[PDB]
Amino acid sequence: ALEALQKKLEELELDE
Amino acid sequence: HFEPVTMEEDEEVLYKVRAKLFRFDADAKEWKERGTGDCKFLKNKKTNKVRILMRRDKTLKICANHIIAPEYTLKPNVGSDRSWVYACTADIAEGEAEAFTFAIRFGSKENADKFKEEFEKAQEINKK
Amino acid sequence: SMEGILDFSNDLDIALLDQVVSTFYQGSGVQQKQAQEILTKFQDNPDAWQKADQILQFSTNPQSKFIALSILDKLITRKWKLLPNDHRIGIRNFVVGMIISMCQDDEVFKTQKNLINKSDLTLVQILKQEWPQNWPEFIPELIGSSSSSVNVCENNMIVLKLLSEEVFDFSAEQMTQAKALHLKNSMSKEFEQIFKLCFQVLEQGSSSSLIVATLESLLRYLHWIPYRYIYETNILELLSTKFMTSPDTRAITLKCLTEVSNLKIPQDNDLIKRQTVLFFQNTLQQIATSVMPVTADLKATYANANGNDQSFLQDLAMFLTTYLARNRALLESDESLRELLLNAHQYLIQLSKIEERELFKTTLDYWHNLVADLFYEPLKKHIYEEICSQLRLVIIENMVRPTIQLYKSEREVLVYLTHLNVIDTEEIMISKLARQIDGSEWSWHNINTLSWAIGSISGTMSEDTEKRFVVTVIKDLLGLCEQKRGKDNKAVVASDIMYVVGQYPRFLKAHWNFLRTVILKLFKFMHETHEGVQDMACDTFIKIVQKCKYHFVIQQPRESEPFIQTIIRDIQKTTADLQPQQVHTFYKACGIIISEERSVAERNRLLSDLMQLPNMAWDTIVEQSTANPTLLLDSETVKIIANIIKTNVAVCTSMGADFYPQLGHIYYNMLQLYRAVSSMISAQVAAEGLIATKTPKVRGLRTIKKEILKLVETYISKARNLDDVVKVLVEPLLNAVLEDYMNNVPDARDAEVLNCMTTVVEKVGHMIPQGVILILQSVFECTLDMINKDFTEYPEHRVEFYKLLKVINEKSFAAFLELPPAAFKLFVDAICWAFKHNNRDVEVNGLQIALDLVKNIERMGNVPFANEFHKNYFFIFVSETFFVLTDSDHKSGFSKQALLLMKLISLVYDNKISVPLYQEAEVPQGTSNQVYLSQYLANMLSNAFPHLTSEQIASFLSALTKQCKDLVVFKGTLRDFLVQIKEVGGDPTDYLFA
Amino acid sequence: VQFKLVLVGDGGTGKTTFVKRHLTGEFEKKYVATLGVEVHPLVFHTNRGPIKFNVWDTAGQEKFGGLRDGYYIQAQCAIIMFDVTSRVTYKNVPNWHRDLVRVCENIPIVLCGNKVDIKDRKVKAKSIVFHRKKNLQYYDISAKSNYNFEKPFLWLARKLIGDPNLEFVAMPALAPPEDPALAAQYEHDLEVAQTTALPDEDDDL
Ligand SMILES: Nc1nc2c(ncn2[C@@H]2O[C@H](COP(=O)(O)OP(=O)(O)NP(=O)(O)O)[C@@H](O)[C@H]2O)c(=O)[nH]1
Ligand SMILES: [Mg+2]
Repeated sequence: ALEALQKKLEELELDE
Repeated sequence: HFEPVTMEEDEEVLYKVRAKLFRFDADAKEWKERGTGDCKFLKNKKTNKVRILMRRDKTLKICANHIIAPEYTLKPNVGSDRSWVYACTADIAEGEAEAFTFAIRFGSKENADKFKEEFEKAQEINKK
Repeated sequence: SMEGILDFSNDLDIALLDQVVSTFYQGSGVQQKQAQEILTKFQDNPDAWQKADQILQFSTNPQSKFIALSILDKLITRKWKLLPNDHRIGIRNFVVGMIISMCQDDEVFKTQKNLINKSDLTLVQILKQEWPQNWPEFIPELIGSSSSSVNVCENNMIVLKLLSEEVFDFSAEQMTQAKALHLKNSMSKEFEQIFKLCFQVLEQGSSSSLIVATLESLLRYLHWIPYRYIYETNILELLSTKFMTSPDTRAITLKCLTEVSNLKIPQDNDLIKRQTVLFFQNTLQQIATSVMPVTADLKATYANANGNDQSFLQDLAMFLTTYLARNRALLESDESLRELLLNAHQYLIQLSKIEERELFKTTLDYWHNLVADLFYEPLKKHIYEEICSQLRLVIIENMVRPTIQLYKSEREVLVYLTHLNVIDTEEIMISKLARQIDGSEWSWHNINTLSWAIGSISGTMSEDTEKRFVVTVIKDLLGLCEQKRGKDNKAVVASDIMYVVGQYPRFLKAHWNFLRTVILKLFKFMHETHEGVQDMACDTFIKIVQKCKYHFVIQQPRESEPFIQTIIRDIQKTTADLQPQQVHTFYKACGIIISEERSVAERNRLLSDLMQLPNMAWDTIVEQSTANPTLLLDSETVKIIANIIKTNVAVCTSMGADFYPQLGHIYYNMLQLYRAVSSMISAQVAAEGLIATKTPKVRGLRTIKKEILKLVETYISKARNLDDVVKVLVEPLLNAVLEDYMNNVPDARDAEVLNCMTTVVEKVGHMIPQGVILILQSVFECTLDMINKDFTEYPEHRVEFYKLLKVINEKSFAAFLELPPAAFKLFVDAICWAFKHNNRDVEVNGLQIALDLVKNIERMGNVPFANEFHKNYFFIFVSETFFVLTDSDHKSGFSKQALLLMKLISLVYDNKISVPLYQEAEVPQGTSNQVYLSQYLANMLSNAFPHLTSEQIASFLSALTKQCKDLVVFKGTLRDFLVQIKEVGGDPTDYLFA
Repeated sequence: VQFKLVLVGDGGTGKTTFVKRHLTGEFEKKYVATLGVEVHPLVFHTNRGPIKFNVWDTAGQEKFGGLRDGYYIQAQCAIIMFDVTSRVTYKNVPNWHRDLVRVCENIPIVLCGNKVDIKDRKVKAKSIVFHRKKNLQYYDISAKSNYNFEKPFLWLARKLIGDPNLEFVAMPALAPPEDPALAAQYEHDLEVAQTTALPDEDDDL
């Protein structure tokens, strides 16, 4: 589940 | 059927900046702080006169309460690029309208410059 | 008109006294202000004590009687032994003869408690002077009188209470060792009779006022009485049962039992052990049945603040933590005592939920004590598994931002608790995270507190368990940020994600792709205009780097270059939106990584590439500001220069010795810049006056000088090649700063110059003896003149001045030997000048320099300079040290004054001063220095303290010189002297105490 | 509805500076030792109405102590002050407390460690435990940075009124009101004020 965690963080942004 | 168990509202906020307010002790040739907190530009909705209201942090005590008269002029201080000096003839922060020479300092030169613009954009309103 | 009673020629108009007294206590304004000044001059009149006879008898104002008891108290305390003997009997009979009457009139006995207490204390002051040598029947007559009147029996408990405090609790500083011992021995010899009266009062009831006042006096006795009075009588059962039931006696009884839990008892008697169990079992039972059950919500009770509930809950926590820290082993083996042990800890659990910072620290200290023991002691942790399980949640939910002292305490307890049960800790934290996700406990404060708790237990789980725990947490946190609406909410959760990630470097090290992703997210967050995000991203970046730097400097599998090169390449765009201070942190972080590269050529190359942007901006400014110095009159140019230097300071801070190549790239032009700036400041002060130093323009210029000095100080403090520091750096530095400092007006002299020079002398001072001489020549006399007119002006210059003289005295003492005799005299003056400062940063250095200078002179042996030094300055140092020891205004430096004095005195009683310290005319030939030292000291003290007898001065000096190889005894003799000068008629035999 | 507050502590711990900050908002940089005592009325505005403290600011230096424990009579609350940069001022705290509670046997008392704004702190937090067995409220404060400067009065107000939920509230601000014979003198006072540099220009505000 380490590769999924990586991509989930790259998708993190503050704006909607 | 079951039974179940500041006098500022009439005003609008033109400008709001955090600042420290100083009063000049002429008999001591010394600046004295009067308060630190939010400086607010308050226009009354039923007279459109813009005032200066400033309260100390925590204790919420008033350290400035006076009309932004169009005759007042903002002059810089010799030791600061983020402060303005001006004389005030009627301030009622501590009771009776007393005359005061005020200095007000801000976090940066930008806020000090923006304050002057808003201070002038308040003397226009109290002219009409 | 109120100034009439100040005229002692007439008689005291008592009616006029009660007016000015009431005008002071109940009045206001100017009428109260001077009336206060009149009462000061009246009370401070040396003859006002004999008028206390009339006031205490004729006045109707209780404040006036109080004030005159004070006037009496000053007399009993300071001049009692000087009085005619019959006056001592008059005052003593009078005071006994008023308390006798205030206790008989029940009206005044309950209306003027202040006045009777003030009279009781006055009596105790007399007892300290007269009892028991001239009053052997006080205690027996006190006991007899108690049996007649309940009001006097209660008041006698107040007298004994104050007596115990004066003798045992507050004597160490206020009386001599001898007089204290005399009084302790006297109380000790007659306590059997005092205890009997106290015990029978507590057993026979029944007046609550009398009982409480007896318990208050028992509290004091427990500080010093032997244990047999507590364990061989029935008093433990009375305290733990009877007196716990009534709320009137409850508070004081609980304090007595707290002190009982600290008694000195023998730990081998199984009978005493059972009494220690018994009174605890009784106390907890009374609490459960008369106050509140163990399930009660102490947090809500404390917040309601009814009556004395807060103080009671505070005393209960103090009682439980004190007892259990000492005695919980007594309850851990016996199966019948297991419920008592776990109920007591369950009250502590409930106490720990109270919202009261200082109370929490009290309970947190106990928990630390407990869990440390469960972690090291065999077979103990299974007893407390349910206590510990609750404690985990209490600590997790009250985690503070990482007071920093409190966070460390919470982290230490929570780390112990995680070792004790890793599985329980993970379940509690994941559950709390779920209650953050479903929104039942969602809050900014709540999510931050949890992240702190999660981050605090880093390095306590196995690496594999940690891996799946971290992944679960980051994933849930990532999902929580995903579901939240708005930048405010998503900034808080993203910050927490970064905090947790930053707290787990072991996990980041083993997963490079994830680590790279984090760092690239931080770089992205450095463009975020939202308040605090840029600050958070920078703080996380440097924190992660300090722990994972090795993984930025090596070439990771899967890639072409160490990630440090990738950071340096994009450094302009990464930082383009940051404030200057944030850019400096970024560069410092890079400097941390670079210092991990131990290939010199590779490290220098990384350094020069990292410094490319500041070096280019530097080269252009040094070009255009040299041609020609008008651009320094631009505020924008001044900021850019200051920011270039700060960048070098930041990188030099993390690289230290490795920074040298970059320092050499700018060094020579920097010092030239220092000169150019220095001229412009001097010019502006010439054109506008001293006020120019307050202008933004000059303050920006002095910032450049300051940053330059800080950069130089930073490299030299960490340098390894001292030879290059001496031969390349020091001389151009001194030419740039010394003369400019010496030849500026005082208001234009930067104290940072002295601080920079201190660093240079500290590091390479032993290698530049002519350099040290040049430093003293340029800064000593001119700085001394700035600071030797008062203790106020130029605070920084003051502290740095003595820091500099201290290091020069330590590392290049020869420079003071080369001073002209007039300059060496100012050096001695300056040291003594530092003695007189109440500023702790000056005074401690001043005393250390004195001590170190005496040692420097001693090590020179029997040579003319050492001989002249003692002839000129030995008694000056003995006199000046004695002055600050005895003037009551330099008490913070007593220990180092004592040390220095003992060194000076021991030099003479060992015969290391070869010269005679006297002129051969004033004292016969062959007279020892020891005999002259005693004569000099006796005369100096006789003139400085004329109220002392010759015998006192001689006995004091005899003990002092004999004890000059025993610091603890020597200091005791000084303290005895400091007491005796406060009064008249001090007993000279007191100095035979040791 | 007024309360007598006695303020005690060693000389130089900042008692007078703390009170002045509450009275006028100023920070007095100079040490001018109090002589005996200096009484000042101090009023706060709460959701339970106004509360007035008659602050008896007593003197710390012994030679200037005046009535000393005579100032404590009929005091209803107290503040004990020490300086976290001066170890001896904390060692004397039990002496001040002993003298105070012998006169005032049951009043709420706040222990204040002043000057926490100074980096080189000598009295560390974990060393400050005296309040525990005496049931004093303790606060780190700084009259210079105003860190926690309102807490000692807020806590005492809550104890003296008997309401744990009492809070400071903004008092109402009435409208402010609106000759050439003073134009020359107000301009005289202005030009000196402009050429007097404002203090503490390195501070963040
Ligand atoms: N850095 C700093 N200095 C403070 C602070 N509070 C007071 N001071 C300084 O401490 C010094 C003592 O001032 P003062 O208020 O008169 O102390 P005091 O306890 O009233 N003296 P006394 O008891 O003898 O009357 C002053 O110079 C003041 O500027 C503070 O919070 N921070
Ligand atoms: Mg004072």
